[PDB]
Amino acid sequence: VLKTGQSMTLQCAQDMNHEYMSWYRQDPGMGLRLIHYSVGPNGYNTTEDFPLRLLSAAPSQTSVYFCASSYVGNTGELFFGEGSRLTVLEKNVFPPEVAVFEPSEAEISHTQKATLVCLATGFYPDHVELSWWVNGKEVHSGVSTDKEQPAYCLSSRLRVSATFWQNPRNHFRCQVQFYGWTQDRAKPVTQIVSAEAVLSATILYEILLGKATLYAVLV
Amino acid sequence: GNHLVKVSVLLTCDAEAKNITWFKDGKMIGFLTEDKKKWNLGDPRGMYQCKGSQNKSKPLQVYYRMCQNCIELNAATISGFLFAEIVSIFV
Amino acid sequence: PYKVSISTVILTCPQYPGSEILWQHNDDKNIGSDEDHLSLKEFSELEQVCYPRGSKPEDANFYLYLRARVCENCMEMDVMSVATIVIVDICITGGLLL
Amino acid sequence: YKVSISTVILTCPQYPGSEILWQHNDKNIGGDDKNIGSDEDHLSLFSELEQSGYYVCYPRGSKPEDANFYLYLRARVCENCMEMDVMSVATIVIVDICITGG
Amino acid sequence: PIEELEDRVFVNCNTSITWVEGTVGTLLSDITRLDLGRGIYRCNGDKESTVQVHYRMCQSCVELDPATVAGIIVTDVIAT
Amino acid sequence: PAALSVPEGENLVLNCSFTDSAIYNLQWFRQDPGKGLTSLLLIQQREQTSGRLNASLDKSSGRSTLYIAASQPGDSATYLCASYIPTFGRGTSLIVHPYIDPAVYQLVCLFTDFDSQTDSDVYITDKTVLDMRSMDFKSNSAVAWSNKSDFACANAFNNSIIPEDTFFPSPESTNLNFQNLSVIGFRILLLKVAGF
Amino acid sequence: LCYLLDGILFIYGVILTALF
Amino acid sequence: LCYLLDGILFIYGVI
Ligand SMILES: *[C@@H]1O[C@H](CO)[C@@H](O[C@@H]2O[C@H](CO)[C@@H](O[C@@H]3O[C@H](CO)[C@@H](O)[C@H](O)[C@@H]3O)[C@H](O)[C@H]2NC(C)=O)[C@H](O)[C@H]1NC(C)=O
Ligand SMILES: CC(C)CCC[C@@H](C)[C@H]1CC[C@H]2[C@@H]3CC=C4C[C@@H](O)CC[C@]4(C)[C@H]3CC[C@]12C
Ligand SMILES: CC(C)CCC[C@@H](C)[C@H]1CC[C@H]2[C@@H]3CC=C4C[C@@H](O)CC[C@]4(C)[C@H]3CC[C@]12C
Ligand SMILES: *[C@@H]1O[C@H](CO)[C@@H](O)[C@H](O)[C@H]1NC(C)=O
Repeated sequence: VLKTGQSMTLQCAQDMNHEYMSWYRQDPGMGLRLIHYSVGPNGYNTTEDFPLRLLSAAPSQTSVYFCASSYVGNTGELFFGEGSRLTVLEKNVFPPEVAVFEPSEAEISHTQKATLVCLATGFYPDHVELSWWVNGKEVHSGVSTDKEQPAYCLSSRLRVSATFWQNPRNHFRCQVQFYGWTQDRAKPVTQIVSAEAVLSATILYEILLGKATLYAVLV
Repeated sequence: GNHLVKVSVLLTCDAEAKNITWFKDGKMIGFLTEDKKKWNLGDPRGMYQCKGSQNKSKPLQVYYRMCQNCIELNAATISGFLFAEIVSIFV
Repeated sequence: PYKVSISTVILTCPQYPGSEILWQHNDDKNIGSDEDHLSLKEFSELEQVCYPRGSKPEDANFYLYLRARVCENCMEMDVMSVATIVIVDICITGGLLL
Repeated sequence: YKVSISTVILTCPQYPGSEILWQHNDKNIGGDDKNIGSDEDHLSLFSELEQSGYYVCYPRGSKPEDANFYLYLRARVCENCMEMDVMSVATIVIVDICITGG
Repeated sequence: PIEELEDRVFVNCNTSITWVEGTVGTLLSDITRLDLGRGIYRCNGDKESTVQVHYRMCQSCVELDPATVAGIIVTDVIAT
Repeated sequence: PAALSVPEGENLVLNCSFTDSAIYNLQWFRQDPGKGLTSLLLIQQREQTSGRLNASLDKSSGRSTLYIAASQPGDSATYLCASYIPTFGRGTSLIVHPYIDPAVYQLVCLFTDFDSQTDSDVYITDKTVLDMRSMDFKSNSAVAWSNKSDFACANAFNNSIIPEDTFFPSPESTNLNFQNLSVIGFRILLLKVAGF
Repeated sequence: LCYLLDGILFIYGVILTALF
Repeated sequence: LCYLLDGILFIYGVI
């Protein structure tokens, strides 16, 4: 989380002799930008380490960052970073809150395939945008994502089978992330902000292992 | 700086190499090699720290509560509780 | 080194002697406590370190990981608390036979 | 392959007049620590995702392009656990009726 | 290679798959791919690639510990 | 083309445009929201084929063309064309109709399965399709979110053209990791309490 | 879900035992 | 998973 005037560092690295590294920027919906690099540029500041540093108060970032790394002289296959997104916030500072919407039983009764949607509660300004995660292991199949009061838009959707969503397991960790003070609220950086989505059967079973202990105690 | 101890029940000590030694509550409990980057529980409810640098590193405290449900006396959970309990101790 | 108190359930943050105690949570009316106590009511599994008066939070070297429930008029849930759950079972069979 | 765990045991088919050596998950495997050891017929290992992958035996020199046969053996194998293969619960039931029989 | 995706296990091949005795699955809408709920399936890149597969993490299994192994033996002997 | 929607199994024509010849890089990318760009060609060779893929080249013309045989909902993503920076020549956005159902559910009212052709307290999302690989059956969908004025799905999609037979039940209608296997395991001690 | 039928057959087992 | 329990006791309990 970057409050205005602060500094943020995000790192990229390679270990298989990529002689060229670059940082890419993507404005979600209509923009794609390139960030200057130095293996041996506005609003942003060794061959195995690749740092990205913020040393300006520019509020117009409002984008997603990608890291680049590839060989030179061969066919030229490109390898890209997963992504990174930042923050701009001029007390009044508030990171948008994300929420989870589970499917109902009607969808699985009719079509027998589920659909998961998670939402981030919006505000007048912007700079919140990228995708989400799941089960502490990023699944890369069937993933889909993406006015107001004059005091951006991003909702993700997943196609799921009826036998796939049923569990609390297959845990959907919805988070669009500002990666990373005189207000009663905690510091803006805080941590990963996420809304999380039968295991209660397992918990009940571990509970009646209590009875499994009563039996041994009695005998 | 530091903060090299991070927490599918996995415990990690990143940025280290060669012998990694695991300390649970300050005592020698586990050896980790170069090719392995993870340590697993097998509720951890323990106090842990990792030694790859001089006198270990910044320690971490962990403990886990099983029921992700059980916000309050939830009706479904309460029903499961009362049925299972009544049968189990009437026998 | 963080220990809890049983009562509203309270999480405590013992620290070195400091003229002022500061917290960093991970207009909410549920965020309220006294002394070195910390209490959460209607706790959420969403985004929802503590050090004495100082310059940076890095002085409180020990960090904490927590995934639990803080509630009111609720029994404690822990590995040993299954024995408390054990206690309520043979208590309620005592209630039933009487 | 016939696999049992007591340390797990791997089975590689014997070959006429051929040396024996192993490769695991496209990386080399000893036979370095106590868990890894293999000298006569079998390869001994298991820890979840890290050691899950391809397990096969290789010859000297012509490896690895010659071998079109590769086993994809991904496992969890918790430390000190039970040999149990998907449908082998009845076999696991077979074990304890034997105990009940005696 | 073969892949694990969502609910069921799958066998991936760039060409048609031929099945050797084992747990019989079902053919997917893609002729070159197969689905599972072991068997050896030949594949081509030409070169021929043969893959023998058997998987260990179960939608139906049992795993436990030697102390819990002691528990299970105690239970079945006094359940005799 | 534009975000063209096509039925399953059609032959494709997706084009690039470039005005430079001093380059050695030509590859194709499938884009996911949170997965970046993954490269899917080797034409840096004018006709390379790898499964469902085919491509054609004309450096004289200044335009590249790709062909997909039996395009699937996996093609429902933006397709891109490869200083050494990946100068994306033209690019193209694509969506594929998994034609053979329509129904709106309440979760956040979820319009889905239309398969064709489809004031501030209610917010809606656009039409999407995506590769469902498990059972290889897909579905288009859209979700309407609102909290104010107690919205209902029927009036929420009063702007949208719900298909003629949209199912509207508005007021009505894998284990892993040890402990489940233990549940499969300790039924012995679970049951032997009988008589005891 | 299969656990709810684990119940349904658990009541099946208890009516079995009651008949026994 | 419920065949563990349907396997014998259901068919034994129906008759
Ligand atoms: C890395 O960690 C392993 C953990 O097992 C070390 O193995 C054990 O290392 C100890 C010493 O740390 C060995 O004891 C004795 O060490 C000294 C060496 O000066 C000497 O008195 C003896 O020759 C003996 O080696 C012990 O044998 C060994 N035990 C086992 C079960 O492996 C390993 O040495 C460590 N590597 C290092 C510190 O470079
Ligand atoms: C061996 C077992 C079956 C013991 C018998 C007790 C039965 C009645 C218990 C055990 C497991 C229980 C289930 C465990 C988990 C859940 C999920 C929860 O959200 C609703 C209740 C529900 C679906 C329970 C219903 C009652 C249940 C089936
Ligand atoms: C799943 C955990 C709790 C293991 C314990 C299994 C318990 C719940 C099972 C095993 C033995 C069972 C009992 C065996 C005998 C009878 C007598 C019959 O006329 C009514 C049911 C009743 C009273 C059963 C109720 C359920 C029961 C108590
Ligand atoms: C290292 O040494 C000092 C002095 O012994 C000690 O106070 C400090 O806590 C140690 N560092 C750790 C344990 O991380």
